[PDB]
Parts: sequence; structure tokens; C-alpha cells
Amino acid sequence: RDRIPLRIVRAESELSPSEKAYLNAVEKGDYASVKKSLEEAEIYFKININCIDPLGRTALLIAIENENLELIELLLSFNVYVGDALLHAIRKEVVGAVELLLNQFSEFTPDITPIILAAHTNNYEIIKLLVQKGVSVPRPHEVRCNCVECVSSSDVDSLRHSRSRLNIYKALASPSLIALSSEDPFLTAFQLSWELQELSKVENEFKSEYEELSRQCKQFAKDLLDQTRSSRELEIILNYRDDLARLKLAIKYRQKEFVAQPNCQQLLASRWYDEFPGWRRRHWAVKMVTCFIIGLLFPVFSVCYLIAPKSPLGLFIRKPFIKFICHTASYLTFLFLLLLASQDLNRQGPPPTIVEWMILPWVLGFIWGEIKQMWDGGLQDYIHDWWNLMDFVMNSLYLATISLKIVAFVKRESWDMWHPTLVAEALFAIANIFSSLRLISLFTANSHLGPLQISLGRMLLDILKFLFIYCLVLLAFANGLNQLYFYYEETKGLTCKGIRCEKQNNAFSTLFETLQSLFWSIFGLINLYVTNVKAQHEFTEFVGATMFGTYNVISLVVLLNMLIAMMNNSYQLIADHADIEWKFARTKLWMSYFEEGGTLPTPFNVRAADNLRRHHQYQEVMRNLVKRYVAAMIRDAKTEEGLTEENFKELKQDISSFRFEVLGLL
Amino acid sequence: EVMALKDVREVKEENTLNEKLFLLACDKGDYYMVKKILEENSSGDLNINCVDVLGRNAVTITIENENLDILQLLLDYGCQSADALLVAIDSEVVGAVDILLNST
Ligand SMILES: Cn1c(=O)n(CCCO)c(=O)c2c1nc(Oc1cccc(OC(F)(F)F)c1)n2Cc1ccc(Cl)cc1
Ligand SMILES: Cn1c(=O)n(CCCO)c(=O)c2c1nc(Oc1cccc(OC(F)(F)F)c1)n2Cc1ccc(Cl)cc1
Ligand SMILES: [Ca+2]
Ligand SMILES: [Zn+2]
Repeated sequence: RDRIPLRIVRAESELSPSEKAYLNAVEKGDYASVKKSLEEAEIYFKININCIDPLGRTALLIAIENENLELIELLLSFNVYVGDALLHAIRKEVVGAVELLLNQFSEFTPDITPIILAAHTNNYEIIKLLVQKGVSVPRPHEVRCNCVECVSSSDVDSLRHSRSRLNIYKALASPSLIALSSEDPFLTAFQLSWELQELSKVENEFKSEYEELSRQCKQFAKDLLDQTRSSRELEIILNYRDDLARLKLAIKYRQKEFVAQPNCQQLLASRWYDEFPGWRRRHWAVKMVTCFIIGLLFPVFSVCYLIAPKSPLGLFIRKPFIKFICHTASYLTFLFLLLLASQDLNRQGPPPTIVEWMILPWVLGFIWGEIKQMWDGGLQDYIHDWWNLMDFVMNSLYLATISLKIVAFVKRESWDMWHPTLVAEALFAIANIFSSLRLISLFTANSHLGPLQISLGRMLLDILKFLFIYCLVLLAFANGLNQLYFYYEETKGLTCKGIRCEKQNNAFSTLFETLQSLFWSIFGLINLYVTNVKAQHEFTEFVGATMFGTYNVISLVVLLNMLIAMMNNSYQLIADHADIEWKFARTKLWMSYFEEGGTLPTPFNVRAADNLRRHHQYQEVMRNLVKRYVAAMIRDAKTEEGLTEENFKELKQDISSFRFEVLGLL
Repeated sequence: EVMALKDVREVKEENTLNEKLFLLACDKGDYYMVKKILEENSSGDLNINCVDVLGRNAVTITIENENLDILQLLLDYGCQSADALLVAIDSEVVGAVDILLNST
């Protein structure tokens, strides 16, 4: 046939014409006709009270989507089939669900109770009514739970269990339920954000939903910080503890929205510039002059607080800005010592007292500082920051240099290449490189270079993810060049073997030289005649040349520009909101320098009633905070909102019901 | 187990149900019914001013919902403003500001 026949394969339920007239009159919001229809439905008639449309639109459900309080009261009066229409009233976000509270397929999941849908809809009055009726949510299991019953439930229906856990965690992460049921909504928001992050880590599927939930919780915490209106309230919140203990908790739980708050940053800048007003107001040259004269006079303030702590010069180190200035002055003094150390002829070196003997303790002070950092945070906090890893390898290289110098002491152009003097000098050079690259981490304090460094630090992961693919390509081409070129390994008459000669030769004889040559081929530092063998075999020379060419194409033309494009997209995604990340890093630096421990730079460091009062103060101020917050979201939700089709349906149906009521009256 | 949920921050007092009926009457626009409730206020069973669940006063329901008859009704019978001229300014209406001339 040239025509497609059409029919309803799933015909579903059908309605009587009287039932259709009943449903249409309910949709019109009619008093008299609907009341009369139910009155004839009381006696034995065709009209059934529990008439369900094939669209799943019962007169109960239609009146719920009709929002007419008189009509829904009429329908509950003669006891229609109440199924999931309570959940429909929850979804519609109408306060008329209290009437149902006072009184086939399902569109919702069987796990969904009224409180879960109320928290999903995020209406304060509805959740308040539901918890006033008395309602307990089901308990979600832990992020790494071990329950035999829950495992068996996963074996029966894994899909229903995963949907159940997602629904419970979406109900708990609702801001209204947190503000209405939790003892400490800031602590609840922090713990819930951490739990949702670890849940998205464990559950690779449904990861976007958990990330959205965690970001929603962080946004709720940031909004609750927005609602504050006094520095006293900030000092109550941030210093609460059961010392900026809550700010420490926000730092630990990685709440970059909470930390980068303008009011929280106001308090942090007030505490950082302790009794130091007008620092930003003064001229840039003037403030850099003051910084230079504080950092130049560093030993007099650091000798104080070691002998006389209560002196005003001893108390000058109490200010965290002066402490940071003294620490960075110490570090540029260490780098100045390294520079003069860079600027004899003995098998074992006597210790060069003139410039290279005062480095030894300063390295010892660095080791003591890293040990103190190891004590404060365990192993995960140290390995969490990459800069602590850089400091660890710097101190390892310095300790290895000292050990090799000692080994040389107890034990040119004549020594073996494995002499401890040469290896000690090389390790000292690499440690100098790391120690001078340590300065780039001090740009977080500066405003101009801070987001730059943070964006680079969190794009280094994408750089490494590209360099893994580059490593695979490099290994493949190096294996090919090794297999092709290792029968022509020259042995006689070479004054210099390898690519690092004035006349390049033996570039592809072994695997290690092939890796080095293919690395240097990126920068154009390997000439074209390294692929020419001494023999006459021009075919193998051409295969080596075209293999070098194809590698050069893959590395320079393809993969490098792919790295450029990936960096473009990554830097777009990062500099969309990198300011909050930079302020988070600056707060981490400031609060690391806020501690009473480590006040000495690495040169010279070598009750129930009070708890009840703090608890009541925090409680009262946060009743004020949640009242302001719910007023704010009620005001916001009342504007900048599209009406769409449902509001027009309600507004037109009110005029229709009014017209029918007037026609009944007149 | 099952976590128990309860209103740990229930500052709103239910008081009497007649406050709720009056607040619903301001949200429906029944001028004569609210006049009857103000006559009952003159009798003294329920108060003129009642902060609702949403933390708002009756004149704020007159202003934010933008109808002037009930606002003139409580202004004739006497009512607590409690920072209501700023709410009238917030709604960007001119008439209610004018009668007011005659949380943030
Ligand atoms: C820093 N570095 C270096 O200095 N030399 C010169 C040593 C003496 O010539 C190298 O040969 C050298 C090197 N990094 C190298 O691997 C990279 C891996 C990933 C990225 C990358 O960066 C870029 F994608 F290429 F940009 C480079 N290789 C190649 C190599 C050498 C030995 C071994 Cl076992 C494994 C790999
Ligand atoms: C891989 N490769 C190569 O190794 N050699 C060196 C061989 C010994 O010298 C080449 O001369 C060589 C080559 N691909 C080549 O054409 C390309 C076409 C398109 C893109 C491209 O990539 C890039 F855009 F350039 F990046 C390169 N040509 C040029 C060529 C030479 C001879 C003949 Cl008949 C035809 C084309
Ligand atoms: Ca450190
Ligand atoms: Zn479990």
C-alpha cells in the first residue's frame, strides 16, 4: 500500500459522553452543572465519580490543576477516589493541599512521599505544613555504607534503589527543609555538600545531579551569608565552635562560595590588616616603600618576640601582614644567598663558610617548618596541596645534597661521573630551581597575578591529561625509530656520541637517545642529517625521514594546536568564575598566617555557661538570618518569573467560573 | 533507622484561627468582611495587626497585592504601620504612597 494506516494500538480507557461532559464542566470550573452531575451520580447513573481520563486526568486531579478551592471542596465532600492527588497539589505549589491533609499507573515514583516532593518543589509554606502534620523522611545510607539488606535491595532492583537514594538526597539538599528542620543549617549545608561530592565521586552515573545538588547547597550557604547585616552577626557566625572555627570548617569543606563572600572578605581583610588603616588608601609607591622598609628591617622585629614578646616591636609580629612581609623578606634573603652561592678544585669540598654555611640551618628551619605542617593536617592535607609536595621534594634534594657532601668529606677532569661532589652539585642546582620557583606561589596575595596563578594551577591537570597522550605517541615513534635505526650504531672515530654535539650523530641508535631526540625535535633543535646513515641504504634513510616527518606533523601541527584549543576551552571554563577561586586561595594563605603557631620565620624558629551563651547567641542570630532569607526568596520568587501556560489557564478559568456563577445568579 | 524531622525553628505562633481567617480575607479582597473583622477588633477578641507565617503585616498584604480599598479601611480604623511606607515605595505604586503620606 502507498498509505500508512493509523490506529491506536494502546487504546487505554474510554469515557462515556456524560463522563466527558462532567470532566469538561469540571475543567470550566462550574458550580451548578458539576454539583448536579454528582447529585445524579449519587443515584444509579452512568456518571461515575472516579472518572479517569486516558491522559490520567481524574476530576480530582483536574480540580487540583484547576486550583478552585470551592470545586476541590465539593469533590472531597462526596468522597472521590483520593489517590496521588495530594502529590499533585504538592507539585502545583498551591496552599490548598491542607484541605486534602484535613480530609493504575502513578505519575510519580512509588518512593515519593509528600515531604520529598515538597522539598523538591522548594515551597516554604508547603514544607512547613507537612512538618507540622508530623513527618519523618527515610534515612539515606552512608556514602560508603555496608548494609546486607541494602545490598540485597540493590540486587533486587538496582534502579529503584538508586532513584530512591537520589530522591532522598534531593529532598535533604533542599534549602527550605535545611532552614526548617536542621539545628545548624551551615554545618548541615557543609556536611551535605561534602556527602554529595563524595556521592558523585562514588556514583559515576548520576554525577551531574549530585553536582547540581552540591552547588545548590553551596549557593544556599552563600545566600545565608548574604542575609547578614552586621559585623557582630559575622563575628557570631564565623567564630562559632561546638578563633574562626566555622571559617576553618568552610576552608576544609571547600566552600568557595561561602569563603569568597564580600562580608566574609571584609572581616578577613579587617583581621589581616590588624590595626593598619589606610593601607589601600595610601599611594602605591608609598605602600611599597612601607613594605620594603618593614621587610628590610626584618631581623629587628624577628629578634623581638623571641626575647621580649610583650614589647611593641615584639607585638609588631602579631599583625599577620607584618608576619607575611617578614616571611617573604626571609625567602628573598634565602634566594639572595642562593644567588651568591651560585656566584676549590678539591676532591671533597670544605664547607664554604663565606656564603654556603648559613644556608645549612635555614634549610634546617625549612625542614622544621615542613615537619610542623606535617603535624598540622596529617598526610592527606599535606598531599592535598601541590606546593607542599614541591616543598617536600625541595627539602629531600637539600637533605640529599648535605648527605652527599658529608659522604664526600668522610671519603676536575679525573673523577668518576658518580662522584658525590658532582651529584651533590647537580642536586643542589635542581633544589635551587625548585626554591626559586617557590616564589610564584606568593602571587595569590597580589591582586593582579592571583587569578593568573590559580587558573594555571587548575589547568595543569588538563595539561597533564594531554601529555599522557603525547607520551604514548612519543613512545610509539621512538620504538619505530629504534627498530629501524639500530643496525647503524657508529662505534669508531666519534669524538662525541649523541645529539648533544656540534655534529649530531647516533640520534636513533638506542631507545634513550631516541626519546631525547624525539623530545628535542619539538623545538627544532634536531637537524635533518641525523637520519642519514653512513651506508648507501637510501630506502631506510627515506623511511626514517618520513617517520621523523610524520612524528613532527603529529606533534607540532596536530597535537600542539589541539592543546591550544583544549587550553582555550579550559581557560574559558576557569575564568568564567576564577575570582572566587582566587579569593578562596588568598583566604587560605591569610588564615594559614593567622595562626599563633609559626609566628617566627624559619630563621629563628629553629565553661558550660559560656557554651550555652554562645549557642543561644548563634541560635537567635540565625533565626534572624533564616527569617531574612525566606523573606528574600519569597520576594525574589514573586518577580522575574514567567507566567507560562498554567497561569493563563488559571486566570482564564477564574473568569469562566465567575461568568458561570453570574449566569447562575442572574 | 529513620531520621526524625521536626520544626526546630518554629518562631511563628498559631495564636487563634481568627487571625488566619482575617489574613485570608486580606488576600481575597473582601472589603465588608474585613470591615466586620475590624468591628470585632473594636470588640476585642482578635487584634488588628498579626504577623503571618511569612513575616509580613496586614498593610503589607494591602500594598504588595496592590489594592487600595482595604488599605484605606485599616487606615480609617487605625493600624500599625511597622515600616510600611518603605513597602509602599517598594511596590512602585503612587496612590498608596500618597495615602501613606496623607525587611529593609
Ligand atoms: C624534560 N625532558 C628533557 O629534558 N629531556 C632531555 C633529556 C636529555 O636530552 C627529554 O629527553 C625529555 C624530557 N621530557 C620528556 O618526556 C616528556 C613527556 C611528556 C611531555 C613532555 O613535554 C613535551 F610534550 F615534549 F613538551 C616531555 N623527555 C623525553 C623522554 C626522555 C627520557 C625518558 Cl626515560 C622518557 C621521555
Ligand atoms: C610526512 N611527510 C614527510 O615525512 N615528508 C618527508 C619525506 C622525506 O623527506 C614529506 O616530504 C611530506 C610528508 N607529508 C607531506 O605532504 C603533506 C600533505 C598534507 C599535510 C602535510 O602535513 C603538514 F601540513 F605539512 F604538516 C604534509 N610531505 C610533502 C610531500 C613530499 C613528497 C610527495 Cl611525493 C608528496 C608530498
Ligand atoms: Ca607550606
Ligand atoms: Zn547500605
